[PDB]
Amino acid sequence: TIKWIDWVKQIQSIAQAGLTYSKDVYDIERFQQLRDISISMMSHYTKTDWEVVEKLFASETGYQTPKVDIRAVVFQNEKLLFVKEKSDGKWALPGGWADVGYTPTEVAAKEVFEETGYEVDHFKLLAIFDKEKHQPSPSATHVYKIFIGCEIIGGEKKTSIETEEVEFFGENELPNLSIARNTEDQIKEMFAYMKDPQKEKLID
Amino acid sequence: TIKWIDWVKQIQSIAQAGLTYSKDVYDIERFQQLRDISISMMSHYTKTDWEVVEKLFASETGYQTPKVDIRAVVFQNEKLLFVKEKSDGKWALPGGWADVGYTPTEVAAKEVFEETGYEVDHFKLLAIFDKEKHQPSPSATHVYKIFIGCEIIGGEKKTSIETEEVEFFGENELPNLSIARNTEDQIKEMFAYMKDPQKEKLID
Ligand SMILES: [Gd+3]
Ligand SMILES: [Gd+3]
Ligand SMILES: [Gd+3]
Repeated sequence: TIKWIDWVKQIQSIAQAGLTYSKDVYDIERFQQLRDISISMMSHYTKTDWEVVEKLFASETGYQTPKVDIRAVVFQNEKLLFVKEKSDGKWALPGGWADVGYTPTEVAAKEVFEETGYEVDHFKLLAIFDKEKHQPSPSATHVYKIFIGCEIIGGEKKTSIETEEVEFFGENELPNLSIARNTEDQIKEMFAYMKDPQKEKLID
Repeated sequence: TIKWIDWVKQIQSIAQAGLTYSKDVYDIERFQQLRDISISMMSHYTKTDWEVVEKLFASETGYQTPKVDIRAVVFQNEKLLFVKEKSDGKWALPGGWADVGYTPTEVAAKEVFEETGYEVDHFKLLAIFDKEKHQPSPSATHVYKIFIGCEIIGGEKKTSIETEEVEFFGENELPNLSIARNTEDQIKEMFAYMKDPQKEKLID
């Protein structure tokens, strides 16, 4: 069983919350002890160095919420824009982690420019999917995925020698998907939005 | 040797002291959470250890994104559901930070219930606002604010311990708004979603 992952995540989150909001020196202290126990459990049951765990799992200030992933949904002539990335050799919509300081649409703009060379605007909110519901894997965190539609208003598509790396793909010729970044049904949903742009915008 | 046993004992031992001693309702709610979980972990078989999940942190870098706030938009008879927390005697839609382990709609449901006693369903994605763009509050915290409409289907009007008053207000009679949790303009746009259910979703 790996139910423990969720329990430990909950414990740390509540300890993190306590440390942010408690104003009582003795309870703040209790929360801190509680945070350290959670690091120790995590460190032991993943076989990961304590300080590494503290960094990656318990170094955040303020209340703990899921993290934000942005995916940009760009159509040219009925085909959807994908990028293949280093690790997988598998294809994903342009996007990534949402940066502090940047609005959801700004992250979408930056990631499209960076990953594809295209310049985008006229943004549409299309869906928010829960990562843990749609592409589950044992994970220390929890991820919300915002899909934002964009129109190409400029720039130009990246070029790549000997490797295909940025293409548009049609509904019946989808490439090998990076499931962690987008599931098949998530992609399908964007085509359903394509064929009927006024439909229910999905939220998990 | 099975190390999870004594870690869970400490968690309960500490959370037990926490809820015996603390006179802060928020801290109390946190320690009761921690007591529940430890109990839920205790009830498992005490001779079995947890599956080790190595490389749980192999993929992750500790990357930080903006936090997530969820606001529920609930209309009864053309009036919008507001909640008054004590601190400042000010009014906000049911909502709050999203928690690890919950989908966005699960958050909205959970906070409506806790704060008001109502059961909601029939979720509809309305808007994602960037917090820094609408209600700059001197803290450093970057927050994405998801507005999710939904409908009462059951429950009971129940005033909790964190909440002084639960009331619905029409567009021309808005209470003194907690600007931090919701601006007057965001409230206005929510009313425009009611008038026109095909209004374009706002996204910063
Ligand atoms: Gd990327
Ligand atoms: Gd509460
Ligand atoms: Gd609240």
